[PDB]
Parts: sequence; structure tokens; C-alpha cells
Amino acid sequence: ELDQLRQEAEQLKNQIRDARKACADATLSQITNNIDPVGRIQMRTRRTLRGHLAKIYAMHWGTDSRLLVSASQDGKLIIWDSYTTNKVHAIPLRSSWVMTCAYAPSGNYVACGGLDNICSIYNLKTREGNVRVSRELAGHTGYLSCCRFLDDNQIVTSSGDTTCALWDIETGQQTTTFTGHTGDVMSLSLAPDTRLFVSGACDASAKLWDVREGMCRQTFTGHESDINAICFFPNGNAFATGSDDATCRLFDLRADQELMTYSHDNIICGITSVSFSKSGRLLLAGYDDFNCNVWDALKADRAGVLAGHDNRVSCLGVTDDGMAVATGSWDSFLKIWNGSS
Amino acid sequence: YSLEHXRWGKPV
Amino acid sequence: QVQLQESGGGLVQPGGSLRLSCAASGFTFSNYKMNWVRQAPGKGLEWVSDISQSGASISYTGSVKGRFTISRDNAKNTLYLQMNSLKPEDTAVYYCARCPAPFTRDCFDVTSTTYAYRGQGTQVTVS
Amino acid sequence: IAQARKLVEQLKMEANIDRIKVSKAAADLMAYCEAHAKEDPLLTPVPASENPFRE
Amino acid sequence: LSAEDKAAVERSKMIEKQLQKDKQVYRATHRLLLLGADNSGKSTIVKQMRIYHTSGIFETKFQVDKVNFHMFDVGAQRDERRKWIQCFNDVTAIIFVVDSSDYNRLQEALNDFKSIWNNRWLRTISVILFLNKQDLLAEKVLAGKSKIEDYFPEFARYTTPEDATPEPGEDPRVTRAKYFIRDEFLRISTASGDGRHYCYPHFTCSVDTENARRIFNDCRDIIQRMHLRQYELL
Amino acid sequence: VQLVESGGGLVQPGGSRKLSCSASGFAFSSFGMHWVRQAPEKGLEWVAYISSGSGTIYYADTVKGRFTISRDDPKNTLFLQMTSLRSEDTAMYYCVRSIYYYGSSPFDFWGQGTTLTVSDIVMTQATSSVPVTPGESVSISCRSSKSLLHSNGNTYLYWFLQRPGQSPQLLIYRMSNLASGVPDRFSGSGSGTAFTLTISRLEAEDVGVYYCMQHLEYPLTFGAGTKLEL
Amino acid sequence: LEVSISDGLFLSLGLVSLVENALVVATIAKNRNLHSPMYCFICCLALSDLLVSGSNVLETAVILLLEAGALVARAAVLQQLDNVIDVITCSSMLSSLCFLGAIAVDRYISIFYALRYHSIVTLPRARRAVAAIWVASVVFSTLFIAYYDHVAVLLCLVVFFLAMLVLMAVLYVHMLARACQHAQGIARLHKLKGAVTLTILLGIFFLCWGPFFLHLTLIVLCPEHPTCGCIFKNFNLFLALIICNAIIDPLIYAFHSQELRRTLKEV
Ligand SMILES: [Ca+2]
Repeated sequence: ELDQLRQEAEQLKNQIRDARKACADATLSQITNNIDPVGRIQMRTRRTLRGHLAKIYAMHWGTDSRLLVSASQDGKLIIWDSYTTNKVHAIPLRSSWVMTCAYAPSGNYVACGGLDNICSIYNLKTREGNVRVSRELAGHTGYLSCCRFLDDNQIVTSSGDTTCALWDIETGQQTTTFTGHTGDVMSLSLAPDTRLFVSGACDASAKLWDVREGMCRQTFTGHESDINAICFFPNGNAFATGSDDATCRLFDLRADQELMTYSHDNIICGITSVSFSKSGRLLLAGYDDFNCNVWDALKADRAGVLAGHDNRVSCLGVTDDGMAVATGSWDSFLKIWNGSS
Repeated sequence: YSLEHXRWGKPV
Repeated sequence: QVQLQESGGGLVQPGGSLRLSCAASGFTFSNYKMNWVRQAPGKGLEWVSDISQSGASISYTGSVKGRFTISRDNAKNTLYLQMNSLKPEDTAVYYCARCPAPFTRDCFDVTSTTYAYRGQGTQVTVS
Repeated sequence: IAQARKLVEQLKMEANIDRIKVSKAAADLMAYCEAHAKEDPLLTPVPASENPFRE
Repeated sequence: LSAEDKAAVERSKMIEKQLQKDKQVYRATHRLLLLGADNSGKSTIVKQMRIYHTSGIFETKFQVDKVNFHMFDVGAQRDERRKWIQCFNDVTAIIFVVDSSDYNRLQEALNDFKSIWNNRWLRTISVILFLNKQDLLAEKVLAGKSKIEDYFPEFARYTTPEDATPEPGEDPRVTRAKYFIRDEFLRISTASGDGRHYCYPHFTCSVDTENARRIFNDCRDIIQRMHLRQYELL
Repeated sequence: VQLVESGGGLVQPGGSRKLSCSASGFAFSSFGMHWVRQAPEKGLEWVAYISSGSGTIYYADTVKGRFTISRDDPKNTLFLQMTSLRSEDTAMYYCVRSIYYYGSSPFDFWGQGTTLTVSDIVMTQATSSVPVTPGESVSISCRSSKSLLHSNGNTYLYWFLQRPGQSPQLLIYRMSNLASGVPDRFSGSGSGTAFTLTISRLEAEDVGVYYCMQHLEYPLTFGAGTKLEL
Repeated sequence: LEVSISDGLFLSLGLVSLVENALVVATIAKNRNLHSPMYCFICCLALSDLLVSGSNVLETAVILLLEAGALVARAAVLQQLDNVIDVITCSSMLSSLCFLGAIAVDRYISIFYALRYHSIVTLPRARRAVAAIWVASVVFSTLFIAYYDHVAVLLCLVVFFLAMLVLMAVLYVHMLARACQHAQGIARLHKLKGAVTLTILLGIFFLCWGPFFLHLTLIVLCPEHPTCGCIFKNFNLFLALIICNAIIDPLIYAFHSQELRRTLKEV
């Protein structure tokens, strides 16, 4: 009977919560209080990328840390040469209402989708030289919120259908569906090994998934509201999570717990997008209030602010080289930030 | 010769 | 963890009253507008009342407007519904439903069929 | 019903996790940061000649 | 700058020229979001404008007086609206279609309208109200088993406004009902917005051909209001 | 992808021919196009370039005043209107596509060529021919007057194979990048002033003339070519 | 009466208007969001006012240095300087008037052809109209300041001012009429700001240009007359008032938008 299952669910929830509290010997803030604080991080808009006709939802750096897709609700993907600001490609989209894109780690493919539940895979390395749709991954029953390539043949997808799916692009079929969420899945970060991923899903829960096992291994639930953004820490053992609750939270996979909350009283709006730096020492979070804050992930201090956008920030990619953070906004502009010494 | 401010400031 | 243990239901006679109570835990209650939501047998998931996070602004469907008082204890993180003049049409599961995001005036999804920031629900049966 | 039965099965799966201490987690994250601090251009801005975005 | 780098800049400029032609089309096109419950008959509004001029979004593109309108009916999405609705910041309008006859779901429609209206990302987006199914409203008021005052106790206090221009042969009870439903949406419309966005009620039926004309006129008077506000004229 | 060239034939000195190159199976408008010619027993020589959308045109000084390169993107076709033709212009003319963006491969497809019979950096391939055996590892040297290493870091040597009856095929672009269809047998490296193409396990399909080319600055220049004889 | 505006005040007004217009122009040149047609015409207006202010600054500076005895040109080589600087002033005047007309026409198309606005007013057509304005302005100014002794010059330039005043009045009054129709629609659903704005626009326009073109008209009406002579004594007031419109039009049109305020703050 439902009441007995509800009581068993509450009991197991209390067992999980007790095991977490039992392994909460000390907070991250206590361990890092001896660390010298990071100085005032200043980043200086080394590039502004212009050509999108509308809001940008998403970006993704190439592994080359030089090419950059951004998806705009104009209905264009643009491939940017960041070093030159050159447009490498502008890809017309069948649906304007794009909400995610991913650049493949090989750079052979780019993916995008949105309010049309298709995940379109675009082949950049085409012998005809035009970019073309290689596969329309159709079978999602709600909007495509995040996509990330594991390999040129495999993409994991997240949807407004409270679901994730791994696809084999050769077939266009879900090789695994991930179905333990209850809200709209909003963001997806692949682990550095690409064996695990975390997704945050409008239920204030993050879930760790095993790509091969098809199963939820951990649910992390420190957030108060919709996790809009998720990013693995570069060690792959922790990940950060930006919420509508105006807080970022860092979760360790293994301690199964929130390590720190990144919040300040002056900040009362949702975190739109999250990325770590290459060391993990800098945690960058984009906000609805038109700017991106930099957090000391260890000390939870605002090391700085990227205050250069005019409309809602929407996406936030750090290069795999760490040489820059790119910031996209609803103002159609696409800003690349480093600093100087 | 006279260099007047603007032009036509005085008639004829 | 966001959880909403709604309580205080049961059987009641027509013309009777119930004080529904909703213990809010884990979400800094007084940043969020709060709602009561309802599902009569075989009906959709009707909204019934709304209270702003300060308590200063309130609304009701009209079908309940004189009969239901929404109330709010920000210190004890508890939402209340003093439903004071019940009738059989009020027979429903009552769900304490939180607004999605803090500080928002809109609450899109509080009636959505699945919605995460809403309680288990309280059975109210009016004879 | 079946949602609660599968939720119970998931919570059993998540109960069995071999959780580590939060202090050891924190030590691991800061050790990784210390191992990658010089390698991080955002943490330690590289010379303007090495920065490819203004050379 | 090398010969290849120069030629890549020239390709970037070729792309920017195509993107400018697309800017011309994007600004010449007016984008609309069509919202409404399953009762609303938004599907019939679509069918009208389609004929006469697992997919998650249904574009309808129609033209009135050489002006191109793209109207997006939300397709196969879940009933959790709050995330995908943020895509429609920078539409010209949201057409909100209401079933005026469905009094038990009219409060549901009012809460949807109030949420759409008060959303941070729609704070600048005006709403075209299609109060639809007005034939069925007239029938339900004349064949008056269903009493609005059972659902809206204000209706017993409400009196038809001097604004009201009922069609000839309309019973004043049908007028009072339909204008009450309108003013139930307008009391939301008028409670916040600081003039950044406005609400444009219309009484509509399926048989109406003039819905495209209504949308044309409302989009005109929205862009007019926006510009007159930018010019400190309004 | 197909490029097929027409309008060659016999013509008198001083005469004129319009070579027409017709493009099919690729986005012709998006490619810059080149004409490269080959005198009957001589190496490649670049003739003319027309950018995507015609915004840039360049010629060799041997043709600069006297050939004009043009394209009809709607008809997917390229023209070389030649005038004041000379014995020097007696050559196989190859229609060559190029696309230019970060990571592009210029010169990645060459048409079958049209033969016309009329009745600046130096690239040195110091060995005109190497006698070779199958399965041998062979290195083809090339030298440039100027260092082709540009400050963008692209070391810039191109490598082509022309098989005895085929048009040239791009093997490697910008010193070291292997072309999409080309075996991993091929690998290129160099300093910027001096270069090698290694061919790690020669097949018979690797016989032909190997041309190095620079794309640092126009006019583009080709080496004399190294023949490999099985 | 003679308001007798001295060179010192004339130069001060000219330099403050130079700075104000240089700021408006620089802000639109830097922030590429302001590369829209209406901000293009705002930039071109502010540039016309910059050239008016700078030309009159240079003119008072030249007159001051000559009056100080620091400058010793005479006859043809000084007359050519006065002629070219007066072409610069007259051209930047005619351009400023034309760009006030162009802003009025842009705003008008943006109201009454609102849905077709981006189909009608475009950056190609904006740049073409701007170029046509500067070209015609220099052509007519060279004609007028060469033929400056000819009645038809003064009459044509007055008729041009009256045409701009009629155009701009008709346009913004019709825009206010549609604003009042919308304010009535708003009141009807919900149940003077635009009159104030019209009064600032048309008032500063007429009060700042009109005394100059009144002088130029009165010349044609009064080659000799004692009462006209009084208004002729005020020509320095009328030029200072033209510089005053060069001051106030940045406030009327550029910092009339929050984006310009942000962009000025960012510098
Ligand atoms: Ca003068």
C-alpha cells in the first residue's frame, strides 16, 4: 500500500540523512580557513563576439579552446574563432527556439535543440563544405535543455521531459533512458572520465548517473529551488550547482553532501550558468542580474564579478585550456574574459 | 575684412 | 531537502471548519510565496489560495473567498488554511504548494500535475 | 504505487553508498586546487604575451 | 595577417552579411506565443489562420497586410511552464486564449494569465486576450443553469461598464458576463507593469475570420505604445 | 564533390578561351576557387584565386593583366577568361576549390583539368626524383626562401600528390595536418624554412609527383615536385 | 534692447555644446548596440551640433585673436577663411535641422508604420539619407555663403526652416494624437506627458532656431527699418540660442534613452 511505501521512503531518507550527518565531521569552510584568500579577480573582456540576432541560451568551447559554438533563439548556431573573433560557421536552425548546444570533443559535430524536442546533430566536417543536419534525435517528449557529447557517436541529452537520454547518433535511438527525476531536467555536466554525469532538474535535486549502468547512483538535495546549472569540479569527484534559490552549492560525490553554499544577501536572483576554472579554485556563476560572480570554491568568497553584460546572462563556458571564460547573455553579445599580470 | 559672427548679422 | 508535510485534514460535517497546517522545512520559508492547491475526486488540480512571502498580500478563488483564510507563520515555517464553513464540494486532497522561486510574484507550476515543491497532500472529506 | 516502490528501491541503492568523510573530501579538493593552481590561467593570470586573447 | 587568416576574415564578413540579411527578416517578422488550456480552442484559432492567412513547438506563420507573423503554439511540453516560457521574452505578444464558457476552469485560466503577466521575463511582453467560445458563453448565460456568482461572488456586485459595446441583439446578461470575465483578467493586467506592457482583450469565436486582423491591430498598437513610451509621449 | 573543366583545346597565340569549371555536389558559393596550371612536363603553377563571394581576386604576375577569373555561383560554375594567350600558357589547367576558416583544408579537391595548347617565394624540392621500393619509409624534403611559420603559429607547408594520370590530391595542410581521405602513412614536419613529408610504408598508390606549396602569401608558389618511381 | 552676448559667453556655450555632442557621438560610436537607424540619426544630429558648436567656437576664437592683434591676415586670405568657416557653420546648421526632421520621420514611421518599421527604415537607407543630407547641406551652404548677398538665398533658407518646423510639428502632433488615442484606450480598459514632451521638442526647436531665421526673414523685410534694426542688434543672442539647441538636443534625444546614460557612465 502507498502509505507503507511512503513510510519506507521516509525511513531510507532518514538513514541517508543520518549517514551524511555521521560523515559530516567538518565543513569545507573550516578546512580552507587556513588557505590564503584568492585576490581580487579582474577579467577584462578581451573579446566581444557579435552577430547573433537574439538572446543566446547556450555555449560550449571546443577542446581546442579556440572554436566556440553559441546557440541563439535567432535560430542560428555560430562557430566562433575566439582568437580572431571570426565567424567560422553560421548554421540555420529548423527551430528558432534553441536552448542548448554542444561542440563535440573532436570538433567534428555540433548539436543543438530546444522547444522542438529534437536534438539536431550538425556535421561541421562535411565534404560538401556546408554544415548539415546529420541526425534529428526525435524521441524526447519535452524541450531539450542541455546536450553534451561523450564521443562522436554518443550524446547524452536532458529534457523538459523529466528524463535524460544517451543516444547513439549512428542510429538516432536512446541506448539508455534516465528517468529518476521529477522536474524538468535543466543542466547536464559530463564527468572528466565521461563515465558519470550529474543533472539538476527543477526538483532542487542533483542526480549522479552511470552512463553505462543506466542508473542513478546519488541524489544530492541541498538546493531550495530549480537547479538551472550544473558543472563537475575538474577532479570529477565534486560538482557545483546553481539554483533559482540564488545560491550555488558544491557537492562531493563521495561524501554525498553539500560542501559549501555560495550565496550573498545582495544576491536575490537565480544562477543561470556555472563553470569551474581548470584548477577548480575559481567557481564562476552567471546570474539573472546581468553579471557573473567568481567564487572561491574553497572559501566561498566573491573573488570578483564579470559585470559587462546588459541582459540576463545565460551560459558560461571555461576553456579546457583555462585561458578564458566565455559569457553569453540575452543581449545577443558573447564576451570572452581573461585577466592580466 | 570685418569677420562677423555667423552671416547676415547686419542688413545689406 | 524541500519537503512540505501538510496536515490537519480528515472527516468533517458540512458547515464545520478545519485548520489545515503545513510545516515547511529546508527552503527558507519566508522568501517564497505560498499557495494552497486542491484536487477534488476525478477533478483537475485546482488552486484555492495564495499568500505572499510577507503575508501582506492574499488571494482566493472566490468559490472559497469568504470561507477560507490563508495564514502564515514565518518564524515557525508553517503555512495555515483556516477553512471555516465547509461544504461537500470542498471534499478533496489538499496540497500545500510552494512557489517555484524565491521573491517571485508569479507561481506558474503550483497546479502542475507533477510539481516538486508541493506537499504529499491532506485528505479533507466533507460528509 | 510503482513510483513509490521504485523510489524505495532507489533510496535503498543510495543508502548503501560507502560515504567518505567531508574533511577528506575537502582535503582532496584543496589538494587538487593546489596541484593545479599554476596551471590555471584564471587563478594566476598568464603573461600578456602568453595570453592568446591579447598577445 | 596571413593570406589564410585574411581569407577567414573575409568568410566571417560574408557570414556577417548573411546574418544582416537574416537580421532584416528577423526584424520584419513579428513573433507571437499562443497560450491557452485544452478547452481554449487555440487549436481552432490556429486552424483559422492556417487556412485563411513528439514535436514540442508548433510554428504557424501567417501574413496580414504584408506583415509577417510567426505564431508559436506550445506543442508537446509538460504542464510545468516556468522554464520554456522564458524563451518568449522578445516576442511581440502572447495571445492568451480563454474559454469564457468554462467557469470552473476560468479561475485556472486567470491564475495562468496572472503568472504569465507577473513573470520577470515577460514583464515587457504585452498579452492579446482571446476571450474565445463566446457562443458557448452566450448559451450558458441564456440557458442559465451555470451561475457565474457560484464561482465569482463579485459577479453579483458587478455591473456592465459604460465602455461596453455589445453587438445588437445581445442579451445584457451575456454582455455583463463577458465583460465581467474581461475585467477579471484586466484587474490582473492593471495591478502591475508600470506601462511596460499592456493587455488587449477581444471577444472571439471559432467562426471569426477577423482574429488575424485583431492580432495585426494589437501588434500595431503594442509597438506604437512601446515607441511612444520610448519617446516620452506616453 | 565534382569539378569538371571545359573550354581547353587548340588556340592560336594572341587568341582567347573561356575555361569553364562546373561545380556539383558541394556548396560552391562557400568555397574560394583557384586555377592551377601544369605545363606538360613541368611542375604546378598557381594562376588565379577568386574568394567566396568574389570579394578578393588575385593573379600570378604571368597572367595578372591578361587573365580574369570569374564565377557564377547561381550556376555553380567558375570561369577563367584567358586573353593574349602564349606558348607559356600551354598547360593542363586544374580547377581547385579552397575554403578558409580555422581548421579548414584549402586545396582539398582538384578537378580533372582541361588542357590548353597554344600553337615571390621559391619552393625548392632539391630532389627531382627518388627511386623507391614498396614498404620503404621515404622523406621528401622541401625548402622555402622565407620562413612559412607565421606569427599565428601555422607552419604553413602544404603537400600534394599528383598520381601519373590523376589531378593533384592534398595530403597534408599547414605543415602537419593530414587530409581527410589520406592514409596515416603520410606525416609532415619542418622548421618553417625547411620541411619534410614522411611516407612511412610506401604503397604503389603512393607513386607519383609530390608537390610542396606555400600559402603564407600570394602569389602561391609550388615546388618543382619530387617523383617517386616504384 | 540688446542682450549683447559677448565672445566669452559665446565661446563658453560653444565649448560646453562641443563637449556634450562629442560625448553623444563617442558613446554611439563605441557602443555598437547604438548602431541602429534612430541612434544613427541621433549621432548625426549630435555631429551636426558638434560641427555648429566647433565652427562657431573657431569663429569667435579667430575674431578674438584678430582683435587681440595676434593675427594679421587681410583682404582675400581672411575673407576666404570667414567664407569657409561660415560654410562649415551653415552646413552644420542645415544638417542639424535635417536630422531633427529625420528623427521626426523615423519616429513617425515607427509609430504609424510600426509593423513595417524595420522594413522601411534600415541601416542602408539610414546611411543613404545621412549622406544625402550632408551632401545637400554642403552644396546648399556653399551656394548660400557664396551667393550670401542674394535675397533668394535668405528666402530659401527661411522657407527651409519653415518647412522643417511644419514637418516636425505635423509629425510629432500626429504622434501625440495617436498617443492620446492610446491613452484613451488605456483609460477605457483600466477604468499630458506627451503634451509636455511635445512642448519641450517644438518649443526648444522654435525658440532656438526661430530667432535666427526671423532675423534672416527681417533682412528681406527690412534692408532699412528702425524696429527691425532692434532685432538685428540681437544676432549674437540668436547664434548663442542656436548653440543652446546644440546643448539641449543631446538631452532631448540621446540621454533621452537609458542606454546612452549607461554608455556615458561607462566612459
Ligand atoms: Ca562669418
